[PDB]
Amino acid sequence: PSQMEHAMETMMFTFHKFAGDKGYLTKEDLRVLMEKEFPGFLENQKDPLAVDKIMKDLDQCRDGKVGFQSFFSLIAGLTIACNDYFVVHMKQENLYFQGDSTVHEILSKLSLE
Amino acid sequence: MPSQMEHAMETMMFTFHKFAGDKGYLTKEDLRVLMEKEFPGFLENQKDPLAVDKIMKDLDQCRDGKVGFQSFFSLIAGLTIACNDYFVVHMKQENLYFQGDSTVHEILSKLSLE
Amino acid sequence: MKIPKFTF
Amino acid sequence: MKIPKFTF
Repeated sequence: PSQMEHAMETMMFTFHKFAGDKGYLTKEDLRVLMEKEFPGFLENQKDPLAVDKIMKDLDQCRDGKVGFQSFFSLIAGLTIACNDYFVVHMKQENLYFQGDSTVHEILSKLSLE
Repeated sequence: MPSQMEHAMETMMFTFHKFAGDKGYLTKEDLRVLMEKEFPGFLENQKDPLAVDKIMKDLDQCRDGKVGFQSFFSLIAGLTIACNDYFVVHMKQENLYFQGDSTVHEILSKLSLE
Repeated sequence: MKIPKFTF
Repeated sequence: MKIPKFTF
């Protein structure tokens, strides 16, 4: 019941739920993953090619297949950006944000460079 | 109503800040405390009392005693990616069901730092 | 590891 | 991003 160990399980099993037996994500699998796990995120991007662009910028991603470390670099990029946002706008600032999820809220403030 | 992934991300963000405190970074001691609470088995299972010091040394963007969030995230990347590889080699083919709040704890006990 | 850059 | 290597 460590929260960190729980969070790791979520990330590992989320990848495998969407990658299935083949053990990697297609562009379409990633799109479906993001649509469910980052609801509103892609749609908020003003770009029908956002997923294509994201893939291009993932780590160890070259032949249409997103492996786990690649997937993890997506999570890293989003989480690090959310944290920068949080540190600048929410942490010291002071807060009184009353949303159910601060990461959901911050994700609605991000776009790909 | 956050998704599972959104809550996992939030967990990692907030965990860092819990042990970092206002200074906004982790000292070695901070990281040691973090690991003992969040990866309960882990350090002690290692047969090496300088384990945290070696880890600290091998964390990206980590060079003057301070572990920032990006550096903290590289630790989680290393651990999770290694857990996944173990899972794929040893566990995935063997069961359709896996225990929550159990499997990553079990796999971490199988890992040692390079 | 390369990381995608997101902005705000 | 540099990543520490753990083994099994």
